Amino acid sequence: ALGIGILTV
Amino acid sequence: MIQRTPKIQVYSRHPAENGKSNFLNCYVSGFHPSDIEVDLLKNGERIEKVEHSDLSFSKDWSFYLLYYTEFTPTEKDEYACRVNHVTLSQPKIVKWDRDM
Amino acid sequence: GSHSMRYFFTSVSRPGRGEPRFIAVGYVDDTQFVRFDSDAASQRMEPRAPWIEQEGPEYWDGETRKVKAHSQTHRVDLGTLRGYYNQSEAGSHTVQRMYGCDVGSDWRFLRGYHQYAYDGKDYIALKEDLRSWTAADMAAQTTKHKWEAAHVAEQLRAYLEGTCVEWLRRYLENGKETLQRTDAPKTHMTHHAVSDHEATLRCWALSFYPAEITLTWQRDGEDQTQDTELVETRPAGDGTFQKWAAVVVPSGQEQRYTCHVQHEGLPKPLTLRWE
Ligand code: NA
Repeated sequence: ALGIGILTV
Repeated sequence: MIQRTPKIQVYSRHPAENGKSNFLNCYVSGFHPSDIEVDLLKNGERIEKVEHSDLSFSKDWSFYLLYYTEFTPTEKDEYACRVNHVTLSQPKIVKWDRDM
Repeated sequence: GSHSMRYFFTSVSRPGRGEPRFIAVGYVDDTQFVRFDSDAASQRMEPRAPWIEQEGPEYWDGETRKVKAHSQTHRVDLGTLRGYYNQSEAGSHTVQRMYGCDVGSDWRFLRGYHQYAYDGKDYIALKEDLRSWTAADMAAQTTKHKWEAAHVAEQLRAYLEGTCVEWLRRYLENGKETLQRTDAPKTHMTHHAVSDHEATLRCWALSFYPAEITLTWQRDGEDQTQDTELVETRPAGDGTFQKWAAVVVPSGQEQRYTCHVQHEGLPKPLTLRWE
């Protein structure tokens, strides 16, 4: 399953 | 900007035997950017019944895709894959050679 | 015996032709199991392996929600990166992200990774300690500062060392037939004259899984690296892989040449000979 915590650069 | 040329391979899923159903694959790998045109040809004409894999990439960021169709090889029918990409000055045609 | 889960994301801008294209795929080892395409009709994360189909509605809803969030972040990224690099809108640009976890034979965590590229080049990546960043140029240093102030690495590490490994184990168990198999290569060599004085020798490996394999040619035991044409390992389309390596040799010398095949499915590495 996918992660969360993926922020914009 | 980085550009990398597709490496094109045309081949059958199983060893080819005339009159026996099989799959014809055109695998393109190692390319960048991802915009690419790929067609499978039968006797020089574009095959309409063609599927492809979902766009993915390797550890060095270069992309790969598999294009494929069910087919039944014969003696006379000639197959090929035609590919265009920004790194190619004209479309490139790679013929299927069953005797490799 | 060793295994990985990896997610691959690609976003491409298209100047004056609408929203960027966004494609996400997930793999266990060399077997794809999910996809999302922003251009497709469904707007859903979709199954691409039989053994993921049994996951219930909460899984598909949550995975769709998360993948759309990833899509939106990469959309914003393409604008931010154009500002960082002082680029115009005359051209298309590409962001890629890949992340995931490796486990060994015993399914215990080995290592994690989380990497980002812009226009085909490294941009920023988590280091092996999962506590710090490697930024490839000055624009990526700006991202590094922002991601340090926002404590991004701690969130990623918790996932990569924990959650990622737990789902990988689940998938390995549910897809055991497909995922915990090893298909040893069926091997042979072919010989074809290219003239009256040279022949192409091609060493084949077919019907193998996983994809990792080594094929090499020797002449009197000496490696022939610079003279070998080695093609990229390619999918058969049935869940197995193929690969070949060739050399062009003087006719009469075939018996000096041997092909060597290494694969985890082979109980011993194979040497194929012309005698
Ligand atoms: Na072109």
